[PDB]
Amino acid sequence: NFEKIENELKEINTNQEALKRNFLELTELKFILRKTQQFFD
Amino acid sequence: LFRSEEMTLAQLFLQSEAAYCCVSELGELGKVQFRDLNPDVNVFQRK
Amino acid sequence: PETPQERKEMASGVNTRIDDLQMVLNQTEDHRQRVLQAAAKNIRVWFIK
Amino acid sequence: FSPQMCEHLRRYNIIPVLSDILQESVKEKVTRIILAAFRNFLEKSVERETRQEYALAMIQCKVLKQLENLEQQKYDDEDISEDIKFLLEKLGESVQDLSSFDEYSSELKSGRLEWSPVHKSEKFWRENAARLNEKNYELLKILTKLLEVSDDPQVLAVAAHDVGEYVRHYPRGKRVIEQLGGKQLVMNHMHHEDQQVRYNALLAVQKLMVHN
Repeated sequence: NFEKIENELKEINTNQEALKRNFLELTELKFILRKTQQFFD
Repeated sequence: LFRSEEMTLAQLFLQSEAAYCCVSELGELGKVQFRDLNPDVNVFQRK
Repeated sequence: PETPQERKEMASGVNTRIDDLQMVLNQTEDHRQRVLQAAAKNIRVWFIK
Repeated sequence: FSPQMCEHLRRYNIIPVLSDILQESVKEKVTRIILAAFRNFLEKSVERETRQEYALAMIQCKVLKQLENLEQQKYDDEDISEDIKFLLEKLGESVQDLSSFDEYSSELKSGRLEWSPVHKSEKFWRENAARLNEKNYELLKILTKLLEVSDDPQVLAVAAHDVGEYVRHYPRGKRVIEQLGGKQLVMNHMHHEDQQVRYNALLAVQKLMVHN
C-alpha cells in the first residue's frame, strides 16, 4: 500500500519539475516565432 | 496515597503464535515494565 | 527557420504542442491532488499503526 | 509425491486458497509444510505443464513477493532454510522464463493479455528495444489497433502501459505514434471514468513528451 504512494509522488514530482521546464522553454519559443514574424513584416 | 507501590516481578510465558498479540494487548493496558533478559547481545541477532 | 512560410508550419506546430503540454499539466495536478485527497487522509493512523 | 496426482488435483482452486493460508502463518507449522508442499507439487511432476502452475500460482497472487521476507528471517529448521533457496532458484528462473518476446507478441496479437509481470518487469523492456521496430512497425501498429476498435473495460490500461514504457527507453518511438495518431487516442482515454485506465493513460501521455 505504501510503495504505491511512495513511487507515485516520486515519479510525478520529478516529472513536474522536468515538464514545467520543458513547458517554460516552449512558451518562450512560441513568442519568438510570433515576435520576429511581425518584426520581419 | 502517601506510600509508593507494590510490585511483583511476574514472569510471562508467551508462545510463538501469541507473541505479538499479547504484548499488543499489554500495550493498551500499559502498567508493565519489561526487563532486558539479554544485556550482552549486539544490536542484531535479537530474533 | 530562416525562411518565410515554414515558420507558419513551425508556429502552428508549437501552438498544438503547448496545448498537448498544458492539457497534461492540468491533468497531472488534479491527479496528484487526488492522491492527497485520499493518501493524505488517514496518515495519522498510519503513523500510529 | 506421485506425478500423476499433480495434474488431477489442478482442476480446483488449490494454490490460490493455499496462498491465502500462507499470508497468515501464525502457527509456524501450517506454512512450514505449505512451503514444502509446493516444492513437492512441482518437482514431482514430470511434464512441462508446470507453466500452468506458474500462470495460476504465483504471478497472479501475493506469494512470489512473500518468499523474500520469509528468507530474511532467521529460520531454525534446516529443511526450511534450504526450501527458501530452492524456491527462489525455481521462481527466479520462472520470472526470467516468463519474460520473452514471443509471449509478448501473443499478448498483443492473440490478445486479451492482462496485468501479468510481462509488462511490469524492467527485464522485459530492457532487452526488446528494437523488437517493436523488427516487426516492420506493425508491432507498434497492432497494440494501438486493439486500443482503438475495442472498449476494453479492464485491459485498456495494459497496452497504455506498453506504449508509455517503450517511449521512455526508445526516443525515436515517439515519432511513430505521432504519424499514427495514437497521441490523440490517449488524450481521449485519460478522461475515462475508471481510475485504473485513467491513470495509466495519464501516465502514458506524460511519458510521450519527456523532452520535446
